[PDB]
Amino acid sequence: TVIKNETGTISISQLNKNVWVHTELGSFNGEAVPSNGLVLNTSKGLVLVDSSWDDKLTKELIEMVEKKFQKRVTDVIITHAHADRIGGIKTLKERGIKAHSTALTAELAKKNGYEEPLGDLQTVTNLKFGNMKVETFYPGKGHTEDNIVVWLPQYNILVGGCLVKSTSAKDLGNVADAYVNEWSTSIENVLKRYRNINAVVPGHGEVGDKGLLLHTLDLLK
Ligand SMILES: [K+]
Ligand SMILES: [Zn+2]
Ligand SMILES: [Zn+2]
Repeated sequence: TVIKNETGTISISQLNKNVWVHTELGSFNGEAVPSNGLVLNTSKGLVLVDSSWDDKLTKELIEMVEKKFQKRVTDVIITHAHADRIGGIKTLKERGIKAHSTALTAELAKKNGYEEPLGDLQTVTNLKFGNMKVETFYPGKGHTEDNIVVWLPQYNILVGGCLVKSTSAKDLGNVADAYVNEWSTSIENVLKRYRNINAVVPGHGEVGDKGLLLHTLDLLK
């Protein structure tokens, strides 16, 4: 089950009853770089994992899901301070959408001249929205200093974010902000904490499984 905006620009694919992936194309010189997050359909509103590349996409994304599920976006979890995750933080703040992050992610956002998310997430934080349970986990440095994962214990679904490379990624990508000697250890910390995983969402590329974590480990060798 897959739904595109008017344009190609934005797509949502259904994973299960109350969980979808959101994907948006960012436009870079000779063109399209897609980015993924999650949409959680809860009894108390829509909760997103991550925003998008910029404000224009972020608005359009909110407006699509609010229309479709007939409820407001109330909360977003920002999983690190690069533009594909936090690009639409301005839109979030101005609409009264709570933007959750670790304090490190918030510090880095401010350092890079983005508006500040909440800095409310700890190394392990458990949230509940309606009946929907969500855990955030800081496994250590990898793709960036601050990168976190998100876990839906009710579905054993892991949002890997940009810590986790898709099967189509044949290299680590941009590592300016990365910690390639700790990234393996951070991935291992994810595998140790979540020992039975039903689906893994990478920050870019196709949805997979535990094999994506092993793919990323191979990529680090
Ligand atoms: K339950
Ligand atoms: Zn990133
Ligand atoms: Zn990314």
